[PDB]
Amino acid sequence: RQINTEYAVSLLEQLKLFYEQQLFTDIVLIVEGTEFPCHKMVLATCSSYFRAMFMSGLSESKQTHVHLRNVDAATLQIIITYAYTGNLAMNDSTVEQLYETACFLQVEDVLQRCREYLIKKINAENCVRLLSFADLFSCEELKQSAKRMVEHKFTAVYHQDAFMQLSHDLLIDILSSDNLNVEKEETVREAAMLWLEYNTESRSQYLSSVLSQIRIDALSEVTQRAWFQGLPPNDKSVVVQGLYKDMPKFFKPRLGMTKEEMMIFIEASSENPCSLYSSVCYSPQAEKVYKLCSPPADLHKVGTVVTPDNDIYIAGGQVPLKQTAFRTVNCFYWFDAQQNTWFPKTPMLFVRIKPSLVCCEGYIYAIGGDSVGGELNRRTVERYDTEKDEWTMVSPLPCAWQWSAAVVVHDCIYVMTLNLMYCYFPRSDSWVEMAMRQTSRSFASAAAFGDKIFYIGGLGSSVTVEIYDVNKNEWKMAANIPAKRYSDPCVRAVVISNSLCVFMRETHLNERAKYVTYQYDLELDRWSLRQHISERVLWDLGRDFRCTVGKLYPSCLEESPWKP
Amino acid sequence: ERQINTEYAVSLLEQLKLFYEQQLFTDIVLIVEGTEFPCHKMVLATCSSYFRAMFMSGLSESKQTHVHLRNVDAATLQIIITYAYTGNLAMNDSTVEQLYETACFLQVEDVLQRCREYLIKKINAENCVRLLSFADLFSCEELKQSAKRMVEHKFTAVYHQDAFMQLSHDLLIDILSSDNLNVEKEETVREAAMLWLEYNTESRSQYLSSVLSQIRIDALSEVTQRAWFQGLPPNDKSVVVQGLYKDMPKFFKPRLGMTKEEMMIFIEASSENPCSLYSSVCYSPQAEKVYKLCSPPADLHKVGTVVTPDNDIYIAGGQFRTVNCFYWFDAQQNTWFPKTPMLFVRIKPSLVCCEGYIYAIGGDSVGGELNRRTVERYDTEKDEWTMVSPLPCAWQWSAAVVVHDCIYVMTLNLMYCYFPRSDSWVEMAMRQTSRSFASAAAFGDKIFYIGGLSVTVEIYDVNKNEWKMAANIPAKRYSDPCVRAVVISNSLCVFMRETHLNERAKYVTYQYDLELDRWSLRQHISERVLWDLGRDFRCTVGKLYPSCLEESPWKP
Amino acid sequence: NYVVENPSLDLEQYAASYSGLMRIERLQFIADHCPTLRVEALKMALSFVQRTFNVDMYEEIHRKLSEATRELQNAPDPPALDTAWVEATRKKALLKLEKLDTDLKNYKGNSIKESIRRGHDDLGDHYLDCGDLSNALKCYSRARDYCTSAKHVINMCLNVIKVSVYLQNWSHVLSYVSKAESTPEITQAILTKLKCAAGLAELAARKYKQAAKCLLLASFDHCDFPELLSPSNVAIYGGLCALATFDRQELQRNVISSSSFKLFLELEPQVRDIIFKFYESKYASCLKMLDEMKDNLLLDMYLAPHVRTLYTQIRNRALIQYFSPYVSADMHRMAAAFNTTVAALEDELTQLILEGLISARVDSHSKILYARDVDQRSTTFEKSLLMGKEFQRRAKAMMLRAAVLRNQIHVK
Repeated sequence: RQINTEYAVSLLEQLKLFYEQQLFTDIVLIVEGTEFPCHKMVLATCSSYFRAMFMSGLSESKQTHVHLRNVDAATLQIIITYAYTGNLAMNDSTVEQLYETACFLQVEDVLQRCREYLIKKINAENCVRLLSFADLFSCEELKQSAKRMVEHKFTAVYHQDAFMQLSHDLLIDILSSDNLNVEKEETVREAAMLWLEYNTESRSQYLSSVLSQIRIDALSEVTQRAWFQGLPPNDKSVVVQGLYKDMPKFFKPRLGMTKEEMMIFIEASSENPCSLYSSVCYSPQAEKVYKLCSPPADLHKVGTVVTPDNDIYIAGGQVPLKQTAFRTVNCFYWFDAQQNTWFPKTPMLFVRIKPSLVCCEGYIYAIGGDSVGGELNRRTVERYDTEKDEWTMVSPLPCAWQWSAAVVVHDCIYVMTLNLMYCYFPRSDSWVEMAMRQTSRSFASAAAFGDKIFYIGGLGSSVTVEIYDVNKNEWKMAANIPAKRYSDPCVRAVVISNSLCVFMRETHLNERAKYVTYQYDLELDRWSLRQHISERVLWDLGRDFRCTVGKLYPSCLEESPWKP
Repeated sequence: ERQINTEYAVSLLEQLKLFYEQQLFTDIVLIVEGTEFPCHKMVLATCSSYFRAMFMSGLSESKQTHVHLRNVDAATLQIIITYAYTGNLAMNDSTVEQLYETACFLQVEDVLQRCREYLIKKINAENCVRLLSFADLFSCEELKQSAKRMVEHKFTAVYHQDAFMQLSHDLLIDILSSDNLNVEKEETVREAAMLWLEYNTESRSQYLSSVLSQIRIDALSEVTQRAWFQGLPPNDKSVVVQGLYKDMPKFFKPRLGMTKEEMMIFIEASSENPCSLYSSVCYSPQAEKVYKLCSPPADLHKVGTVVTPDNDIYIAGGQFRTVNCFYWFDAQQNTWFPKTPMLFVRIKPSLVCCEGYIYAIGGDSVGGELNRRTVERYDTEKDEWTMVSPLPCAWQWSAAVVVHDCIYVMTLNLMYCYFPRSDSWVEMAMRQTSRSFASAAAFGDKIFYIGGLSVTVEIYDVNKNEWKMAANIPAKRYSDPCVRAVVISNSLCVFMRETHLNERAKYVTYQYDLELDRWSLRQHISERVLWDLGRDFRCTVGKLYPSCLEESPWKP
Repeated sequence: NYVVENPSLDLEQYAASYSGLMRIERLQFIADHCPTLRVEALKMALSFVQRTFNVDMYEEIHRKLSEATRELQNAPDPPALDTAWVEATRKKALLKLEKLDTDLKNYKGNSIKESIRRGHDDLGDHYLDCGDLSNALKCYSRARDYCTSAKHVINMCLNVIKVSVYLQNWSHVLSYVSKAESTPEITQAILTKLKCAAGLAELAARKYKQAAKCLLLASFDHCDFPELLSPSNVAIYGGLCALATFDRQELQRNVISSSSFKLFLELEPQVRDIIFKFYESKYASCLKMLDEMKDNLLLDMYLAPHVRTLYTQIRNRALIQYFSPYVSADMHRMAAAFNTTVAALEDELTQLILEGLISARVDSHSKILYARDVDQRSTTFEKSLLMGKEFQRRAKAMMLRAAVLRNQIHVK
């Protein structure tokens, strides 16, 4: 059964005219002295409370005047206009009271809308606040999303003031969870200690429970006499209690200490011919190849960046339009390090193909990437805000470059092309001319190690290496990588284990590709054989694959089943 | 202003409808001869622009939970309420009058506009006078004028409908005094007025003194007074005195309906301005003048023509995208009012009128049908398309005519007669010559298939069921004549144009005799008034009004 | 990979014989594969695609026609799409489509299986006219769910076949042909239509024997079948497949017994004459008329690669049948039985001997082709001796294998 939409919108707009022109008002909402002349039945179309207020037979049913309390005038007015005309102007501030009043009036649709907005809005500075809000109001889906995101960014920050004012059950659920992301198990210990010492003896009864969730490796060492110092005087029911209490609860390592420096690969050669490409990863320590989730909607021709906070982002790319068929989309995604899935984020303003994603000062910079515009400013460089979840344009690059790479050194953006280089100064939003290379090479990658830029390879590629020093502002040659002759090595500049290594795949004539990595000696200017990748674990990846530095959990990921 | 309705306006509509149908939150209920209608106050005034005073004016109505609204039908008010709640009108063809009455009892511009458009589009054959009186009762000026013209034409056509008797005095005066009467004689309106006046008593005799003076004085000195002598109430003296005064004065002038000159409607002529491709013109056999007509779509071409016995012009199909649209030519407004489109997009359809029904035979329906040989007819009364028995054999560039209330279609060599009463095709005689790209004319009880590829004259008789030759049209050699056979002035004649090499086209019509088998020279169309027409032009016979149409300017 | 140059194609008749999306596809193929005539073909294609409210393929054809017109403006040294078409067509199509959708979904609230199936079939037809293949497939599937009668099943099968022909999902076409044939107890001739659909689907799937057998059963009483394939092309397809696959006796039996391919060859006298010359050993005229039919049907919707393979098979079979009645045939006379030269015929004969099924020897001295008739005994004794030598050799090998196992011999 379909519905006519023309008279539908005519209905809705004439209803709007009646809301603005006060005519059919038998019931009025009296809120803090503010008159709200409205209907009982549009309030029906919105809310599921007034059915108790009107269709009941109570004193309020007959009362043509109702004194609605514990509500806000602005929230009530916006809910009323949401019922009457259909414009839910949701900002970034009044969503809290909007959800409060939606739960008050039990309005399902606006509840879902604001829940979706809060799911989109979850970030660092409001993670604990939103988790407390979802604990106050039962919002289980938002509660779980909070719990996860809060766990991550709280283990990251653990310094927000809203953490001190939290319920005991929420803290027990957070600390006892196996999803915490911490390099050590001592930071959660001191976080719990400072939470307990934040208040008076009201935390004493919760101390017998918070320690029951932490491992016993810290329940006999230091931070036991510190509580004794803070113990209430002459209390002999706690010191002796804790003396003989830490026998049970099965000491076990957490999951956050399972991050290893791994080489994340994208757009690898798909094992099954049914799919175009796939994503894999190499383990320099485990010597295995763990599989990764496919790019969102098989997003090909994308770029990767990993922030110092160890977060993976994807920008740009093209999707095959619904034989050659591909359309470029400016969608943006974020990778979940535990759930093994790509969470969508705020898309860009312009579509990109192979964009150079660089992180600096918490901002994600996408330089170039074959924009759709092609106007006089054919660079379309734009940064991303990780706290406001929005994109802001930056100073354009003076010269248009193609197939370029960019790195970050000394809090500055260093984008490199065939022969030119320009440094971006984020504090003043300007570009300054840099040193000029003496060799014309392209289709290469660079890795930022310390205060130097290492442009490895260029044109297949070659073994040419030009080292640039930021403090010296000069390009100098060091050596050439010793590789087998009559081959086409695929060089990949990368930084791992506080050293400059290379991921070079070489292919001989009438032979399969061979994987081997080398360690470049910074002081000796020589590439040393660090490890040889056996072909029994790693298969062919292709040519348009990218590599990046990052840490991943082997427990959450699964080993890729594939024959050697 | 931002008024986004993506996936929300429908959702809020659904909330409205769901919480109405559950009898939720109710505060007002309409009592309609005992029927209760609990509904929104706001929806009540959103539809009805009257309710906005029924629950805002500071009268006792505002503080009243139960309001007893009368003089409204329960079904009409319920359909109005559900049309307010879901947006679907779903108006039928029977309850339009009461629905419009109830909508006017609210005086808005939504449902009222919808029903006005529906009523304007639904004046098919009979309800014209009824809805004209309806619009006289409820002010519907646009529909009032449309019904005025339509009632003029159709009442002049039938002038025996019973609904015409019950009409107001002012409406009757407006109808009869207008110069838009589609009557070829001045006595039919006189007898219509006589039968209208003799229908009732003294109350109508009061209106007699005002309606008798609206007719031309030629009919007021006639036997009318002799009939009034036996029909006048006794002891009436001043009535005769005032009747005698209506002979000399009041501007006796000729009417407009007597100008039904039998003319020829042509389509796809050689346009004068190069910006236009084709044009529709007309020719006057008696006035020897060339008139023009407005193109119905103004951009679409390759249309087919048909003329009903009531002298009506219809256009269907055409392309270059093919559109199944339908149009009808106005005999006075010189415009084209569209009608119900066909279900299939035809290329050059052949429309045939029989038993008051329009039959479209062939003309590239879809071409990709399971049975390519199909036909489809039209209903001039119900205004709908009804599928009928399909064609026997697939034919192209065919012609179809109607003889003795039977459908006859002609192709290269085969002919089939369609029996409308049983909806079946029956085998007919086979032609000895295979000729196509030609048309046929239905003159009397004989079919005259002229031309084909030439000058082939093959006469067929329904009563005899045989094909025979008569003669060859006298035409100059080294030429390709374009034959056009049509009935003129109850006499079979032809309209042919000859074209040679490095020579100009000449237009000439000849008078053909049945027993002489010769095309006598009737009239030669001079090039000083008519210019070149083209190759894909069509010819048909019909009556037109010189005043409504305009002469086509062209240098001799 | 394709596209050749050839004049004398009759655009008007080939366009008028087909109708529907099939006509659009065939006109597009003719325009794309036949240069020096792409102009008029594209003009007619755009004229007909504008009919029945097409959207995307209309854009593609308009762009192609604009490119062709621009090309015409430079050689003897682009039309407007009338974007108002977009507005009017989109408005009308949306209005009627939403009205039909409302009607169908209201009928879904009334719960009638036959009504739902008919409404979904109408929606599929409307989507096909609009240029929506997947939408039409979904509508016809929701119709296939609500079937009630055998005629409903037949209509569902026909609709699915028609859609999957455009989608080139010929597997669905074959499955639905099998469903419509085997189920209902295998004047109204529906089996003829089903056999025509099966034959065309098989030919599109590079099948020649079964396709020919299916086409042979098609009766000419079907006449009108323009949504899928014209009768003239059906006759051409059947004749070519029969010539390529059916040998002489099979050819004669099938053509004569069918009694509908007699009429089909009457429509296409060239194929009839070619088959008759094939039977009567007139392969020179047969193959020259075959080359004529080549240049004539090299730009056909679903023929070109298939017909190239068919012609290769036809010439091979012609050579095989020609040499068969001879034990010592002069290669001069065999070359004179065609327009080919002596060297080309010799190369073709050598290739046939290498492949087989000609069993011949080429006496290139006098250029005489001698058939090979070897005595069975001489071959039998030779291969029997080879078998015995192989048996002894395998006897040694197995005898050797017992040594390493009885004495436990292996790599440590």
